[PDB]
Amino acid sequence: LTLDGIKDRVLYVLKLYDKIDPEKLSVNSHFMKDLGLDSLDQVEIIMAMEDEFGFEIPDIDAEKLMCPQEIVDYIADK
Amino acid sequence: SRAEYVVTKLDDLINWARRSSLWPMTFGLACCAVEMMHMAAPRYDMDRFGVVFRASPRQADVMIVAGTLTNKMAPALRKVYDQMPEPRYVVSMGSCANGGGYYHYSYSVVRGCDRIVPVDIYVPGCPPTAEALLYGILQLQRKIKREQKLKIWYRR
Amino acid sequence: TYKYVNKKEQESEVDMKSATDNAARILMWTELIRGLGMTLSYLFREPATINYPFEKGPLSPRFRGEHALRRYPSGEERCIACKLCEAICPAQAITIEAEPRADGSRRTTRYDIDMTKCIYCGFCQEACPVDAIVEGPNFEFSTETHEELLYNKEKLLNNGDKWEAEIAANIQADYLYR
Amino acid sequence: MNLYTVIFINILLSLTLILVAFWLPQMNLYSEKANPYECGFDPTSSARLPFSMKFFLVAITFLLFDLEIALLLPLPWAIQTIKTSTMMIMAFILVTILSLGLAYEWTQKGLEWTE
Amino acid sequence: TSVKPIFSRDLNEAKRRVRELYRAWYREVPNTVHLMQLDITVKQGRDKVREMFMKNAHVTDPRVVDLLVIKGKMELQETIKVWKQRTHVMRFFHETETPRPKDFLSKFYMGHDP
Ligand SMILES: CCCCCCCCCCCCO[C@@H]1O[C@H](CO)[C@@H](O[C@H]2O[C@H](CO)[C@@H](O)[C@H](O)[C@H]2O)[C@H](O)[C@H]1O
Ligand SMILES: C/C=C(/C)[C@H](O)[C@H](C)/C=C(C)/C=C/C/C(C)=C/Cc1[nH]c(OC)c(OC)c(=O)c1C
Ligand code: SF4
Ligand code: SF4
Ligand code: SF4
Repeated sequence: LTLDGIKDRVLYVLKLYDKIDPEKLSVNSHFMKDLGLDSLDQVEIIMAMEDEFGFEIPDIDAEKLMCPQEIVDYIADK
Repeated sequence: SRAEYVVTKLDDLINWARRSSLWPMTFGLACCAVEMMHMAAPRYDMDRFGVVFRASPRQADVMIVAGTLTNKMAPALRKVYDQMPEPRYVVSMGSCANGGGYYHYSYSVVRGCDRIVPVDIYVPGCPPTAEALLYGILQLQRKIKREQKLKIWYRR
Repeated sequence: TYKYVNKKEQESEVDMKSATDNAARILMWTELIRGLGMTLSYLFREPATINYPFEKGPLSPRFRGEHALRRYPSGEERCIACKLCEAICPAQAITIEAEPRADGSRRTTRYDIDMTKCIYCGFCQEACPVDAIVEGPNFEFSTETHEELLYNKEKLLNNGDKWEAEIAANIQADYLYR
Repeated sequence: MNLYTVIFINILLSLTLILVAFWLPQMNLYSEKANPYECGFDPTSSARLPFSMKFFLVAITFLLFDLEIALLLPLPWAIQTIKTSTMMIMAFILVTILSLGLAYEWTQKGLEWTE
Repeated sequence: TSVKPIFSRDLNEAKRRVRELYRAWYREVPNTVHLMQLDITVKQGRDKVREMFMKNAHVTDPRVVDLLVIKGKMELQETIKVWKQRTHVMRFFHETETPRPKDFLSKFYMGHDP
C-alpha cells in the first residue's frame, strides 16, 4: 500500500520534531532506548503522524510504535 | 492672566456638566446593592441630582461597588471598569467593598475592591444607609468640582 | 386552611349581555385604561421625596453609626482595656493593647477599629461593661482614601468629644431598654 | 433646490457633531477598554456566526404583502375614475385575496415562529 | 492493603487514561491561544502543559491517578468552553511572581524561612 512515500514522510516529521537528533535518527532506532525519549514524547510524535495521514490512531495501537518502522508498517497496514 | 482666568471658568463649566450628570452603572453585588436601590427609591430620588442608572459600561460614568467582591467576580469587575469611558469614577460602598468587611479573612474574597480598581470615594457601613451613600455620591460631585484639568494643561 | 388564587372555572354561560362586555374589554382596551388611570392619580399625589441634605431621614436613638470612645463626667476615659469588645467583635475589627498608666490605672495604649472590617453590628456596645465604646449617630463620614477609615485611639477619642453632647442623650433615651 | 439645501444642512449638523465628539474628548486607548462587551466576561465566540431566524417565513411573507401595498397606494387617484364600478370591484377583490392569503398562512401555522 | 478501585485496576491501566488526557490537552493549546487571544506561542503553551503533567510524576497509587485524571478533565473542560478567562489560563504561567531562590545562602540573606 505505497511503502516508501510513507517512509519519506514518517521520517520527515521526526526530523522536524525537536528532541530527536536528526543525525542519530535511523529508520529502526528505538524511541525509548536509542534516542532516549519519554512516554509523553512519543504521544507527541504519534499525533504528528495524525497531522499528515489524517486518520486517528487508537491509544492501544500507538503504545507500540516505538521506532519509526512500526509507524511505517502501521500506516501501510491502513 | 486673562487666558488663565478664562481657563479657570472653562474648567468650572466642564466640571459642572460632569457633576450634574453622573450615570452609575447598573451593577450591584450583595446586600449593599439593596440600599443602593433605596437611594433610587422615591424618598431620596437620586434622579433629582441628575443621577441615572445606565446598564452598559459604555454609557456609564460611575461604578459603585455595592457588595462583596469575590475572587471569581474580580476579573469581571475589572473588565466592565476598563470598558467604562473616561472620565470614570468608582465609589466603594460598604465594608465588603471597602476592605473585605465581614469576609476579610475568607479564602474566596478580595480584601477590598481597591486592589482591583482605583477608588475615588469610600462609603463606610454594613450597609451604609441610603443617605450615607447619598452623602458619598454628593461628596464625589465636590471632588469633581475641585478638578483642574484645563488649568493644569495651561501650565504645561 | 388554603385558598385558590387562580381558580374560577365554575363556568357560567356567555350571555349576549356578557359577550358584548368581553368584546368591549378586548376592543376598547378597558383594563389598560384602568392602569393609565392609576398612574394618573399618582401624578397628582405629593411626592415622597425629602430635600437632602437640607432634610434628613428619621432615625432612632438606637441607630448604629460611627464609633466613639467616651469619658466620665470628670474627663477620665471610661475604657479600662478589659478587651471584651475585642473578644466579641464578629469581624475582628478591634485591636487593643494596654499597660499600667503612669498613675497605675488600667488603660489602653492602643485602640483601633478598622472601619472596613466592621459590620456595625453594635456587639461591642453591648459587651462593654462601662459604656466606653459606643456607636454614635453619625453616618456621614465617607472619606477619599482607604487609610482614613482605620481609626486609632486618638481619632476615636476625638469622635467621643465631638459627639458626646448627642451620644449622652441617646443613651439617656435608651439605656432603660438595655 | 430647497429640499436639497435643507438636507445637506441636516447632514452637515450630523457630521459636525460627529467630528466634535471624536476630536474634543481626551482619549486613552488600550486593548482591554476596546474589547467587545459581554456582561463582564470574555466572549466565547465572534458575533458574526449564524443567528437563526425563527420568523423567516413571516419575513418573506412581508415582502409579498409589501408589494400588495404598492398596488393599493394608487387608490386615491383611482377613485377619480368614471368607471367607479370597475375600480371598486378590482379593489374589493385585491384586498380580499390578500385576506384569503393571510387566512391560509394563519391556519397553516405560518405566522407561528419555528421552535 | 486491599481497596476499592475508582476506575483503573492498576497503574498501567491508569496511564492509558493519562496519555489520553495529555492528547486532549495537547490538541487544545492552539485553540485556547487563538480564542483567548493569549500573548504566548503554542510551543510555550504546550511546554506548560507538559510541565504540569510532570509535576505529578511521582504518583503511583492508581486511585490517586484516577482523581488527577478526573480533575484534569474538569480543567480541560473549563478551558474548551471558555469558562476560564485570560487571567485564569495565564495563572499557570506565574508571570508576576518572583521565584524564591532554592539555595541556602540566598534564603539565609532573605529571611528566617527554610
Ligand atoms: C374573489 C374575491 C371576491 C370578493 C369580493 C367581491 C366584491 C364584489 C363587490 C360588488 C359590489 C359592486 O357594487 C356595485 O357598485 C356599483 C358602482 O360602485 C353600483 O353601480 C351603480 O353605480 C355606478 C357608479 O357608481 C353607476 O354608474 C351604475 O349605473 C349603478 O349601477 C352597483 O349598483 C353595485 O352593485
Ligand atoms: C432600572 C433602573 C433603576 C434606576 C432602578 O430603579 C433601580 C435603581 C435598579 C435596580 C433594580 C438594580 C440596580 C443595580 C443592580 C444590578 C442590583 C443588584 C441586585 N438586584 C436585584 O434585583 C433587581 C436583587 O434582587 C434580590 C439583588 O439581590 C441584587 C444584588
Ligand atoms: S458590607 Fe454588609 S451590607 Fe454591604 S455587602 Fe457586605 S455584608 Fe452586605
Ligand atoms: S459594631 Fe460589631 S463589627 Fe463593628 S467594631 Fe463593634 S463588634 Fe466589631
Ligand atoms: S471599650 Fe469597653 S469592652 Fe472594649 S476594652 Fe474598653 S472597657 Fe473593655
